[PDB]
Amino acid sequence: GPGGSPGGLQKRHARVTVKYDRRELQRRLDVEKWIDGRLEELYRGREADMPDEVNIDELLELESEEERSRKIQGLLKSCTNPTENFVQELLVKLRGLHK
Repeated sequence: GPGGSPGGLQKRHARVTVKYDRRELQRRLDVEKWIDGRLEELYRGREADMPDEVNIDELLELESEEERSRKIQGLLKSCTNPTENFVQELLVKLRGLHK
């Protein structure tokens, strides 16, 4: 399809965020906070901070859901610099809706 694969954002966002649609209370304010700050100092115009999608253990609730951060870490370590803050700020921002 000419425009059936892509949707709202053209896969050109911070990292595996893709706007985790979960709640519109106070989780979106945090998104713009660390998503733009890091991108401003990571890839202001390199289109590399964006991998492709996101981990699944965050919802699978497997016995070792903690692997969700380690997976996205190396998955982005090739592009986004190694920073537990970015990995944690994401999985922690959705600590009220997702796990």
